[PDB]
Amino acid sequence: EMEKEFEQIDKSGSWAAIYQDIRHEASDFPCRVAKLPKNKNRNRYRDVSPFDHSRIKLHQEDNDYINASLIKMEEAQRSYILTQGPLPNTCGHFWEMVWEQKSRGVVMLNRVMEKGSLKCAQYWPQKEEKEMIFEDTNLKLTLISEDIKSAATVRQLELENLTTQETREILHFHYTTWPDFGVPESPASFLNFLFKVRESGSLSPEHGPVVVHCSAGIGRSGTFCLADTCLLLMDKRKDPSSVDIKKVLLEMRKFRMGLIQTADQLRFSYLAVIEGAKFIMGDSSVQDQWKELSH
Ligand SMILES: O=C(O)C(=O)Nc1sc2c(c1C(=O)O)CCNC2
Ligand SMILES: [Cl-]
Ligand SMILES: [Cl-]
Ligand SMILES: [Cl-]
Ligand SMILES: [Cl-]
Repeated sequence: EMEKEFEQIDKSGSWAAIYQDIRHEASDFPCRVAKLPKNKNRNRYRDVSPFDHSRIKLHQEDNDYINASLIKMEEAQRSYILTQGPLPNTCGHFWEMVWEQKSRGVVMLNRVMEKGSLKCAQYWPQKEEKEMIFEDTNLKLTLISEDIKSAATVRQLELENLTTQETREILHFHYTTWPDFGVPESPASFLNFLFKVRESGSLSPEHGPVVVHCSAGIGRSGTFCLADTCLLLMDKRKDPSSVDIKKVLLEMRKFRMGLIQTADQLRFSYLAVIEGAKFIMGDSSVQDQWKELSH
């Protein structure tokens, strides 16, 4: 069981050693496009790059590069796009990717300002009457409505292709209480947010992959996607013991480097899957519990 391995690792203080073993065994694939000098200002961090084989290509012949990776989980049959927090010059690229990939939801796990620094550009409008037009990619973005709660904020956005005048509704899920290089306040808070994303239908295979980002698109984003995939794999087999989290994380790291950035984030993802398992196996009352101590 996950639970017995957790107790063994905790009793033996092995999380830092377990986590380093994952870093050592993780896939190493080339990132030549990301390292091209013409793409230097499209990367937020020089040590965070998408692999060539899984990177999302923009559908422009100018420069198709965005720091974004397609995580295609074959057995779980769920895909995610993990990307960095957009830069002041890549906000148009970001929404171009959302359009071209037909994404229904965007999951944001960071704040714009964290630890006195700007970890993400203000890539969505904060006021209904002040829409954003991204001239380089010819898209218009309008805040439709906003539902703010203690731990998370859900926004409805309208994305319009100004070339064709098509409009789409994008759901923006913003978890606002997850420190950079840290963990959420509780598993219950994290799981309450995750199931809000699930219930929205944004993860449905009828849509394009959900776009998930933090500042770099690996740390908090990797924790979020690992827990969702492990809970989904449990769901398909209705069998918690068939899910090996370390192997799932290593499978995900074939598609983007550095997913989950600290040993405590790995420990928390165990906690989230173990606690979320109670819902997957048929105890739906655990959901209102999460909302009850999500306050
Ligand atoms: O936002 C996250 O959860 C995340 O992965 N952040 C990361 S990963 C990462 C950095 C940061 C950062 O935000 O400073 C700095 C350079 N090395 C890798
Ligand atoms: Cl490389
Ligand atoms: Cl913010
Ligand atoms: Cl700050
Ligand atoms: Cl920025």
